[PDB]
Amino acid sequence: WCASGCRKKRHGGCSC
Repeated sequence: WCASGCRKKRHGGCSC
């Protein structure tokens, strides 16, 4: 789960 339903990444962050 990421902010604003963003996409997860290998680094662990979220892509928006």
